[PDB]
Amino acid sequence: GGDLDISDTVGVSFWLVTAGMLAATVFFFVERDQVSAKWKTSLTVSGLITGIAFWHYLYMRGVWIDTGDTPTVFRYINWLLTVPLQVVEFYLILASVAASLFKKLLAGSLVMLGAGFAGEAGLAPVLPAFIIGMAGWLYMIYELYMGEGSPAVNSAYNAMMMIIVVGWAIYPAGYAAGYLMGVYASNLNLIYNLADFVNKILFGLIIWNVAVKESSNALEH
Amino acid sequence: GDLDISDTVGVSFWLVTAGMLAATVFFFVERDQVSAKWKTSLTVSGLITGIAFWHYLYMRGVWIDTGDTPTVFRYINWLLTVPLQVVEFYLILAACTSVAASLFKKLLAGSLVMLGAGFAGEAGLAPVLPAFIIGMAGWLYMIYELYMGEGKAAVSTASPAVNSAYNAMMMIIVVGWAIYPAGYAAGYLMGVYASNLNLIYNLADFVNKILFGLIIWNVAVKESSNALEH
Amino acid sequence: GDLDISDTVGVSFWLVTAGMLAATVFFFVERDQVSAKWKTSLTVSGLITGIAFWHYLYMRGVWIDTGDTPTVFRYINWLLTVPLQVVEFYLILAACTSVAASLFKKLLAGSLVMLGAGFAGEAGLAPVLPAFIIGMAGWLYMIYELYMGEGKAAVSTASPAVNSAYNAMMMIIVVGWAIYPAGYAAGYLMGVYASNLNLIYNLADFVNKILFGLIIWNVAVKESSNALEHHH
Amino acid sequence: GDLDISDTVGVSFWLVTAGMLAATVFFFVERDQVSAKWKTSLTVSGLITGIAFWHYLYMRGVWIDTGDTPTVFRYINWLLTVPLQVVEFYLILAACTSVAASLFKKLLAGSLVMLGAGFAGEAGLAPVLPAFIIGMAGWLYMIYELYMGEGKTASPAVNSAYNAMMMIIVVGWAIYPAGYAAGYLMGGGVYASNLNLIYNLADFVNKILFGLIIWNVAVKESSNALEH
Amino acid sequence: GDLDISDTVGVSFWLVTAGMLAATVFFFVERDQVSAKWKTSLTVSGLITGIAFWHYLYMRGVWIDTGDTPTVFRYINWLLTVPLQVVEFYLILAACTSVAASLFKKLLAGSLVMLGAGFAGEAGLAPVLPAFIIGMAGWLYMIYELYMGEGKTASPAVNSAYNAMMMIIVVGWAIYPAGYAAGYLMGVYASNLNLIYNLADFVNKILFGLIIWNVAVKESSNALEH
Ligand SMILES: *C/C=C(C)/C=C/C=C(C)/C=C/C1=C(C)CCCC1(C)C
Ligand SMILES: *C/C=C(C)/C=C/C=C(C)/C=C/C1=C(C)CCCC1(C)C
Ligand SMILES: *C/C=C(C)/C=C/C=C(C)/C=C/C1=C(C)CCCC1(C)C
Ligand SMILES: *C/C=C(C)/C=C/C=C(C)/C=C/C1=C(C)CCCC1(C)C
Ligand SMILES: *C/C=C(C)/C=C/C=C(C)/C=C/C1=C(C)CCCC1(C)C
Repeated sequence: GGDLDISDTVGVSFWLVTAGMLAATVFFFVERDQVSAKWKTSLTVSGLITGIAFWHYLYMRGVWIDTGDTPTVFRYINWLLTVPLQVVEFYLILASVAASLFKKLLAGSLVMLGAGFAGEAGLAPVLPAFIIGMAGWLYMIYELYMGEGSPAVNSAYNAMMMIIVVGWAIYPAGYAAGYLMGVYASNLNLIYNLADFVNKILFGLIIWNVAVKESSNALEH
Repeated sequence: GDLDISDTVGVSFWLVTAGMLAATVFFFVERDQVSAKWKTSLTVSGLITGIAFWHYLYMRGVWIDTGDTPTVFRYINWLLTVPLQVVEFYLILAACTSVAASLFKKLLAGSLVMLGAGFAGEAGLAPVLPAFIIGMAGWLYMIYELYMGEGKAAVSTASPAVNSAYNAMMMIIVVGWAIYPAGYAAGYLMGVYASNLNLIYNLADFVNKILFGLIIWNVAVKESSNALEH
Repeated sequence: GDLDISDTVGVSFWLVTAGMLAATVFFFVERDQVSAKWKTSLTVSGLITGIAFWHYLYMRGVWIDTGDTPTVFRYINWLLTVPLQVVEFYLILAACTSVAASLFKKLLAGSLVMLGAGFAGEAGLAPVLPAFIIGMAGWLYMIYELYMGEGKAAVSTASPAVNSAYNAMMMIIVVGWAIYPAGYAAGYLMGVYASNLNLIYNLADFVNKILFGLIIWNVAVKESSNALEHHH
Repeated sequence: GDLDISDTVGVSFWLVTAGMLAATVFFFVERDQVSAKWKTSLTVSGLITGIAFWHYLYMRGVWIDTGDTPTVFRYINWLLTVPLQVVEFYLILAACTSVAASLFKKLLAGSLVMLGAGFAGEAGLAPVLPAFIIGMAGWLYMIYELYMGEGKTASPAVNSAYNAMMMIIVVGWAIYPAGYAAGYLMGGGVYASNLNLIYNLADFVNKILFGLIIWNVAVKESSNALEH
Repeated sequence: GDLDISDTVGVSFWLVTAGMLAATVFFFVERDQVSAKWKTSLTVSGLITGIAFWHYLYMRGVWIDTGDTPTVFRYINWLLTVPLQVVEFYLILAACTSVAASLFKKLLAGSLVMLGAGFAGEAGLAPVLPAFIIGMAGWLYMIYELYMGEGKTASPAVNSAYNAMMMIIVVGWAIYPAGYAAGYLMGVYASNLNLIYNLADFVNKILFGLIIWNVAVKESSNALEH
């Protein structure tokens, strides 16, 4: 019944990103009619990612406010549901040898989240778990750069390259800051929240920008 | 607060509820990536996943409040969605043989018996093994009538798309649907293993409601896009 | 807790609540499969199931919380929805005759006499038998106008597809609708059996509101399809 | 608990609430049945009816809960919807007269005097007779400006929509001051039942039915203009 | 109970909440009344009012359970909304200059200094006058960059939407500092503050969003004769 606790920096970013995702989810669904059939399914999936995110952010934030405990299970369940979706996006803008890419990328992301989970969950020591984490991460990055092998599809893929490399780096940076020093619960949750924001929203926005440029270029011809 | 990952059925319920909700949204929104011929399939898919969603919230509620198996919601959900899947089957069958309406009635009859028997088992309104067998009768009657009884009238190869669909519906009613009796056996024919029951029931709905849905959407999008040259 | 299987009236309420939800969605979405001629009819069918949904939620609430028959919720729900079905005749007949509004008025007055007499009986405002009779009178006056009165005049000047719609709709009011007075009869004219009464009413609501919508859906999807072919 | 049929007013709220819900969906969904000329006006018809729905839920809570007139919810709802109604009036004048801009401003001025007055009367901030009389003055001021003053047609739909407007702001709108008379100016305790039953009728007529008329006109012009 | 009318700001919150509910609906629904060209602009417009709506609902529970100014919910709304308003300024700006992305960043920094200052004052994190001066400075730095800095015209709809931006950020936004002045710089006057912030949200989100709607439907209708 009161105002937000400004002293609760973690409750505030939980709030902001909740909203971020809801705005996002709406933006992506409604803007579908400013891209052609070529791009529309991409946009749907962007919306599902941000929308599924939104519901768990609701649920995570309440867990903070009622207990101040880190919502690890809610956080990885969210990632378990959205990462594959982000990876389907890759397959989707390639549909070459794209179904093998999909299967490899998926298995490696499931490894990255299983490793990471086991650590935060106390099912494995914290540093080895991180390493297997990175293994599956870097294994994904490897198959994009080294593995395989229109101008719109290019600028679309390139941006995906960057986000998996540069963007995604915030998450293992978050895991590190929380568990790999001196648990640093606040720092973790801020970096994860910050990571979810950049990666689920900016990713969807890049697709959108490309889709709209292209849908517009094609509409004169 | 946090999900209790020790609650494996707990988690499974959460995952599938999300999948049904996401899939529901995906079937409805994507109606516009397919032609008039396919849109109603998308609607029915979305409806099937929609009803599942609301019943999955309820089913999780009971599992978590009490740790009992939500048999009634489970079977109520099936009662509502199985007929609609059978309708999806009829839609496909109407494209490729002039015997589709008769079949719809038989499938429906099969499906009601399958479910009524199964329910008797779990509700303890009849012994588990006879009930299973009777239910299996219903299931197989459907498979029979579809491929060896009246369904013995010709398929049509005319449309490669409708072939794809026809093949999917087969895979699902033969292979797909087989996951549910697996669940029942595992829960009731060993020596009640509540977890295994629900874990497998939950995987089956995922496969049979979402994955079936997606295969139809794929075929639908592919045929709709090809058509757009001609 | 799990739905109580042993409360079968409760389960029927759940089932129809869901059916109503589902059909509501189905009619609204499916409007993009019909031409401008039929779209509003599907908007109206959607509203019927939509109002029914909301009202089925309170009706169920009531039964499960107290065990009483939601008689006012029921009649109020029918009062809001019956006139929208009747509008449906006006909608599909408005272009091809001027008597559409005359008919409509007649059908409505029939429908209100029918509903009012039923309520009176079930609410204890009149004996159950006399109410049932005046109720039936109302119902039968609707069927008269539909078969051999103003409704017969108005449908002659009409296309095949509007004819297939009209007749299908009329037949649902002859045979489909009979489940309702049957339910009343089951409840109030025997040696009150609330269980049989809410069971049959539930069944009646399920069948009639969905099927009426599906008929209009079916004709329209067919006429609309045919119309895009014979103009291309 | 089943609805209480003896609560006439509480049944009245239930029904109208339900009508507003229905109507909001109707007007929004139906926009694809009208041409660009008419869509926004259907949108405004959904907003009025949508905003009325939410307030009717609240209005009925208050009645069921306390048995008292929900005056503030009533006038707040009217505060939000009446300018929207006056917006729909302006759009119609936009196609007709050549000075819709000024009329709108004047019509908006009347409506606010009207509601202000009405509210003072009911909230007990002013005697109920002068309150009524000032209220009436505002209303009549709007009517004057439409028929005799600054409001003094080359299309059949604009002709129907303009006339629809000219009729409703008199015969339709007249139900409200009637209901206020009924409630405060007959046996001066207050007659809450009559007051609320009559407003509930008036919101019904003026939000839903008048909305159905614009829909009807629009669905006709659009389909006719669809050839050629 | 009936809504409490003695509580003026109480019903001010009620009214504006509702305006945002309605305007959100207006702007999405009316997208089919404008061309691709304007569609995104309206989306950003409903987003602004949608977020606001959800925040006002919360703001109003706070005023009512406690009678306290909901400073946190308010500035949290602005943090979400203002950047979104600045992206609408960028789309308008891209159409009438080569320099629009450099402007988006300067205006966004401008706007965050504007908001953090104000918050610091209201939150009690910093004396109320020097935060006001710093906050003004972020605003005026935006106005500087637009008028007489790196902002120095195409079709008549682009010029309309341009001019609306140039007016709102001067006269429209001005209503916000006026409220803070009214509340913290006179002798905390919490009613006038909240009444004026409510009016400012109404003008700059609903009214300004409405101006853009207007430009877009006309231009969308004109261009349609070809
Ligand atoms: C929508 C969420 C996304 C795209 C999440 C991506 C998360 C990662 C790439 C996490 C990576 C991690 C490591 C590479 C090492 C340790 C465990 C992590 C999970 C946090
Ligand atoms: C959406 C739900 C669907 C398509 C469910 C299908 C369920 C079955 C095919 C269940 C079959 C069963 C048997 C064949 C044996 C006895 C009872 C069963 C229900 C588990
Ligand atoms: C959507 C609901 C509908 C169309 C309900 C229709 C109900 C009737 C036609 C009821 C008829 C009755 C009689 C003819 C006898 C008196 C009692 C009845 C009301 C249930
Ligand atoms: C959607 C509601 C509308 C368009 C309501 C209109 C209400 C009025 C025009 C009420 C008028 C009254 C007077 C003219 C006399 C004083 C009392 C009244 C306010 C109720
Ligand atoms: C949707 C909300 C908007 C556009 C809010 C804008 C708010 C401002 C421009 C506030 C400005 C202020 C100053 C310029 C001085 C410092 C204190 C203020 C923050 C309230």
